[PDB]
Amino acid sequence: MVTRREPAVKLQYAVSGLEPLAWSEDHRVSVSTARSIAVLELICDVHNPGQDLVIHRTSVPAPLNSCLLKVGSKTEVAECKEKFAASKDPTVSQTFMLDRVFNPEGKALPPMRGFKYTSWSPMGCDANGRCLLAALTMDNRLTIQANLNRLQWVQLVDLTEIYGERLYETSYRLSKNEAPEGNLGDFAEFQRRHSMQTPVRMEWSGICTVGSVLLAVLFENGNIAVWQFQLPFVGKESISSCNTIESGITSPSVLFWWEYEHNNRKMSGLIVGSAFGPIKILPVNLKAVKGYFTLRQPVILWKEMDQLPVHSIKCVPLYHPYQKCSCSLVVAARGSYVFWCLLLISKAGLNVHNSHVTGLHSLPIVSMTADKQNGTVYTCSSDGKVRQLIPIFTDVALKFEHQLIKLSDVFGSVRTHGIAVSPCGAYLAIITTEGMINGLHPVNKNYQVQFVTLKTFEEAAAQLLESSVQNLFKQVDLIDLVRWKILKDKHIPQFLQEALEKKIESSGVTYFWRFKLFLLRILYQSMQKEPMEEKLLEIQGKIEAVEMHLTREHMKRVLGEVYLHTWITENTSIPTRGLCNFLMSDEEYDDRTARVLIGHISKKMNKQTFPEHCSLCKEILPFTDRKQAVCSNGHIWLRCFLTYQSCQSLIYRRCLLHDSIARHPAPEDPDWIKRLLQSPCPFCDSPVF
Amino acid sequence: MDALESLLDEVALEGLDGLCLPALWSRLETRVPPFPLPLEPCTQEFLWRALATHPGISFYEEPRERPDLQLQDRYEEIDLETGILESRRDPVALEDVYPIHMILENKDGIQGSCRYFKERKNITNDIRTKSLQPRCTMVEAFDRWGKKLIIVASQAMRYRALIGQEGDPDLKLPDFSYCILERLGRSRWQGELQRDLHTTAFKVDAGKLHYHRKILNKNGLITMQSHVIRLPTGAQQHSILLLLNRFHVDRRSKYDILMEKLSVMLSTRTNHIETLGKLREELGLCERTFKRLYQYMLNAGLAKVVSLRLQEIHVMVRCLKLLKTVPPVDIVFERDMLTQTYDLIERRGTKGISQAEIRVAMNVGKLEARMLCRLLQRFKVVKGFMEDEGRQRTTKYISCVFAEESDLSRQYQREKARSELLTTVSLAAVIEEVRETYRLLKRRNLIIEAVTNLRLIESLFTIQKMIMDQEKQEGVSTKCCKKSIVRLVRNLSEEGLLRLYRTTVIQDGIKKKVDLVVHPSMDQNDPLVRSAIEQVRFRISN
Amino acid sequence: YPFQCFLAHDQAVRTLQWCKANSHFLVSAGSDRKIKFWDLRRPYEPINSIKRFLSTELAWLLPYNGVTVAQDNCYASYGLCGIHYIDAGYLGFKAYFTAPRKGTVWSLSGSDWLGTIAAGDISGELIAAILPDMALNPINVKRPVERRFPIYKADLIPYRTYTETVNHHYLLFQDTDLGSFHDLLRREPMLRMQEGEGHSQLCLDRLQLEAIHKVRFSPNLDSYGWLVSGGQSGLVRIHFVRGLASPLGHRMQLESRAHFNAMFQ
DNA sequence: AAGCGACTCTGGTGGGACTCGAACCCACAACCTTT
DNA sequence: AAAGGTTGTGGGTTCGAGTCCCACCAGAGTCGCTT
Ligand SMILES: [Zn+2]
Ligand SMILES: [Zn+2]
Repeated sequence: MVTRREPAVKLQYAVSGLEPLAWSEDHRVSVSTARSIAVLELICDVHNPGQDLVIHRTSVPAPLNSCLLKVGSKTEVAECKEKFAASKDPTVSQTFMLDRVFNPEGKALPPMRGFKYTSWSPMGCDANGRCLLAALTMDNRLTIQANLNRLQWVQLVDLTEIYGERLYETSYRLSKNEAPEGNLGDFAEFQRRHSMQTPVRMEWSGICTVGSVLLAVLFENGNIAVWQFQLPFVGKESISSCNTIESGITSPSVLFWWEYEHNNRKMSGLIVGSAFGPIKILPVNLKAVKGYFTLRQPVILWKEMDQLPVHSIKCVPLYHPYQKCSCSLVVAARGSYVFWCLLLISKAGLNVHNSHVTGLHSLPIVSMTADKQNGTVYTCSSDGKVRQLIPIFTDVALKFEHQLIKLSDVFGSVRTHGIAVSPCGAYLAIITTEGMINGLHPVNKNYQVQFVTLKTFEEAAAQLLESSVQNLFKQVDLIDLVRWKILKDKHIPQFLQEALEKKIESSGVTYFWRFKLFLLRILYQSMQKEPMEEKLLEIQGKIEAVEMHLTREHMKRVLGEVYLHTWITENTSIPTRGLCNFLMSDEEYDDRTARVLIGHISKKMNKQTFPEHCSLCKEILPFTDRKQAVCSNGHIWLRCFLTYQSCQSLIYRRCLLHDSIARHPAPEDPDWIKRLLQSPCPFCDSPVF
Repeated sequence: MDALESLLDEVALEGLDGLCLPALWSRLETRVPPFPLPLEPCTQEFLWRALATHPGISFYEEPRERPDLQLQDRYEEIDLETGILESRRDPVALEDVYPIHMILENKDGIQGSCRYFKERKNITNDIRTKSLQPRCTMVEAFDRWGKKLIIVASQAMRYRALIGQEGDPDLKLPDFSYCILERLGRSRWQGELQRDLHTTAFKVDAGKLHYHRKILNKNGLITMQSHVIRLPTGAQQHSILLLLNRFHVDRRSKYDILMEKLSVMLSTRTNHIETLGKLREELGLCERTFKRLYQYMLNAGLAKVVSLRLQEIHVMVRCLKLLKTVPPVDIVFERDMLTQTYDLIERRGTKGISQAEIRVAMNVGKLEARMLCRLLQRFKVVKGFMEDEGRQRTTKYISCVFAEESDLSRQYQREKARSELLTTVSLAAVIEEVRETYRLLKRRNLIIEAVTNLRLIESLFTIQKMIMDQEKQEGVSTKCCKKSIVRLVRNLSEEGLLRLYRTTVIQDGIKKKVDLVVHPSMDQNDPLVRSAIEQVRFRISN
Repeated sequence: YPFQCFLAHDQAVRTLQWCKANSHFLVSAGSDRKIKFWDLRRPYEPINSIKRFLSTELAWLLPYNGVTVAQDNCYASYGLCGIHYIDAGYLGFKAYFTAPRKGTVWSLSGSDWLGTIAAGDISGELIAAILPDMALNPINVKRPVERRFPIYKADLIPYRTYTETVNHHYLLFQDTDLGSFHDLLRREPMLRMQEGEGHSQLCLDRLQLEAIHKVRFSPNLDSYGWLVSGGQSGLVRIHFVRGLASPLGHRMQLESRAHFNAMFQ
């Protein structure tokens, strides 16, 4: 099952920071590196025959200016820094001069502007339908990044800048009665004012219901700042609150969100793990949203303080077959071991079980990933071992069974600096480096990202047919396995065709028509893009037929909403009569529901024309055809594939696959089409941006 | 690709030198795949607004009006014999629109060629507001500035246009290597020939262009092909074709398409044999073309020369038959690296070891092995002998325990002494007078012997042939180049150990280069060189 | 089994020193010829990596923020090989060239009590050197040679393997008068050392029987002025650097004796 | 005067980039080369 | 008699070597001000 996928991705700069590889729900892979964040965007390319992974590459630049954590007045801090560095005590003086938090830049110190950590938001956080990237530098600049156009990442906000000012405005006191304004000239208070705002790691919540998302930032002193962002996130404008909770955990290493549901009651908390070993779930006692609620009291998952640093945390929702109820499985990397804890609400409240699955590695675990759909864990160490670790349900709680996957057999002797798993578990991505060659060191070090197939084509095909999520973009990594097979064998495997026809016959929801359209477009590319010409014409005819079907279903739904809201007698933003004419144009499709709907509409429609005009002419556009409109002067305007209005604006939206086009919403548009314009592309479910 | 993006892409496929407005329309009209719009005057205003409203596009006035573009189409794409020839058919090499003037060491990191980069002025804020609203129509802009209006895409857009979506933006290139890539980009589907880049674009040594092209091959930004130039001589020249990956198309060749037909013919003929005449007649080919195809098929190893009697095909008839070191050192804890490297070199002993072979044996970087060799030479514990093998004058290193007794030493010392003898024996139609290693001294000595024993020698070929046989008797696998000899003969000329005399003689309507070499004791007026000229002219006579 | 491990070097990590003044910090050097300073709270990136020549041992003297480094000579420029003090980076001083050495310095030891450093060479010479107060910029140290002296040099005197060397040579140990450093730069051991530095050529046709492999100052306040060293000969030699022992050391030894004798009886 | 801490002034080497010298290769015309 | 494999040519390709030259280094010198 595990075999390499063809393109290795070369990295220009050293891999950098904590747990440096991640794979977003949006199929963008980020590697945090000394001079950038490289982002690898996986495209199920339907326009080319190449069997490789089509990886579009972008990067976030490293900052040009080093970040100073604000601890006082610009002069007050300067005299303090002189005092400590000049101190004749070896301890005070060397503690100041060695710790890079106090010294983010210097005369002979390398600048720490590369990236410490990165976290991907859920989808829908961006101004487009996409996810945001939270990025942390090693000089503690925490920033939120988005790729609004395709080409260039822009910083939306710097959260360290805001939080520094908000601490300064409260004299670094969280409760104003609780502490003095301690003198900055005391090294303990000086260190504290740095420690209280040095971010360790951060994680996004799920989407809270108007949408909202939280971001929890963990600080070295055990404070956590819970940011609340309004969605879509557009900058400082969307920051609805910041609230700091004092965890009290000493030397906190890692953070993750716990979110859980039982009896449709929502609950949530923050799980936090110390570098000194223990793991605890905090109740998030403060939040503004009304639909969620929070855990009542902290629960201790591991108490031992054995100083095995909790390097990573992941958790997955599960349904336990024998307890016959939903439960949450937590897995945490602790040194070379995996700690696991299963959390199960019952009539007793929380029932909790835990263990260490042991003997996995002879070196500490350098990265960990959870297969969200199964709880399959992967774990990795710099000796190049990767171990697949399968949760098996037990009459109470779990057992874990595990196996090594031989990267030696696919890449040879290799070092692995990180792993990530695709959102459906289709691929494992690995940061490979030159390994020890028969006990010799490699002379030259070159980081790469490499991919291996975790699933067979037959399992990817089956899981797409039985897909509960029923959106192709949620499953680009599975349809890429299907794509690879079709391009490799230049035919659609018969069992997939037969099963898909059975689904289209027995269910026929537009997801299966979208899946058919994908297979046929990849088939067309496979056969070199006159029996071959006859076959090309045949399957292109089939593509056009199913492409036409998906169009009718969308047009029917649009008119099936024009009929429901107040009649737009001015015909303001939809070519209603043109669409009615287009639907009535043939008797070939018998669907009475459309034919009566256009009856009711055409009864209600105004006798005034309200035609669409070509802006270069102020002459009518007839609405002859799906894709584009033309006028007597010969201008050609594309039509918005969501609303069929002509995209005459100098900027308009394009699908991720460029298979489809959409208009930008305007203030003249009613709310209901401003919502309609947020639909994914009707042909490929990709963001239309 | 979308029409609006195809506009901005075309603006970004010119380099930092950018476009004039009439050049832009010419680029859109010549685009492949075809530009979707009819490009009417109203459309040109719409596209002009699409430029002005785009924040990455920027506009300049240059000090002088730019020339308009030629018809760029490089290739013939026709033949009168079977098939067609897509060899380069040369347009007039008019004054280049985009002469190379590299923007070196730029502090903002923007790169490319622009002859006016320091001299042109920004007029963005004249053409648009800072709110990106267009201030001028296209007709107003072209009326006000004409060809002096220059459109340039941002560096981020320009570099993207060179690497495509799969390319990595983090990759910095040297300015010279970027300007090669940029020079490819503006050529679109018809890449520049490497010959032409060094000859007339960059005006550099072919070694310089190759060297700077290496990084583009290493990162894989460009694709390499052999390509064919049909000269007005009627003869046709080999040269490399460089295509930026976006624009790669596998170019065919007349001999390639015709050899496929012969390969198909012979492979479908169940004997895999046919006579040359029928192989010609089935393709209508002349013998002059076909004999290339025959010898290509032979040199490709696909077929074998065969002859059969006509009664065997059913008089002997010509036919074609188709048919198709040093061990690694374990570093010890207990000795320094200089000691351990010397221990290696003593183990090799009389044969020595090279710096590159030390590096692989010691598992060290290139700069690290270099310092090991430098120090051991300076300590006088190891001695370095040059050795020519392959294309490379390497050094082999031998410890002073063995260095004197080494074959490299003994052979070098013999040829040094032999050279000292051969030098010290020196005496105290229109001719023109021209301006260490063991094998190099052997070649020098052999020439000095020849001019000592034969005070004239009639051509550089005669020098080469004896040298080639002499080295072949020694068993040398490499074959001595003409340029190596003529550069060697130049060295002896500057040492004054010979004269080389060159001219072209003319006879019976044909011309011959003479390239006489003579002992320094005679000048071009000597009856011997005159006799040589006459006897060359005799044998050149009809 | 360990609680923490991290990949400090891309090649064998030959030497560690752990910071005394604050044990959150550690330094390591490896045969990638980098010196890397670490913050053990934050092991993912070093505080400072300085690429240098290949190094054999490090010493971190308590009062000074930087580290003094002993080099293997195989990559140093001829005449610039030796021993360097290197600031960890905040003060930003250039490396201070405390002593030129021709051979590789195999081993190094900093006396915290003396603030001096001692170093053993394949030349078979043991030197000591006094560092300046490295809170102050070393570039003002206009003549560092006044701050170093030899302890001894071993010479082979005629008389690739041990028996063939031992049968035909003996070790002449030449010892300095460490009783005082008067007229130091005119005394023959300094001239002998100064004619060694820069000009002398390393010998590779022998076992290196004279080479010194370890050097250690006493960490104890009692005997603080004593040094031990040993090498390829398997001889081990002890020296008292009488000139650096001092009344404050006696003053402190007696007061510490009194306090100790009061605490334990 | 004798002394000090910047501020220079002077010979020497390496780091990466790059000139260098060589063989190797095209395709043609010359014709030596063969039944 | 009656003709083709065999070869030399002008120019481009290319391959790994040693070379370049600037910045940096270690030492010695200068001298405004102090002691
Ligand atoms: Zn029109
Ligand atoms: Zn689409």
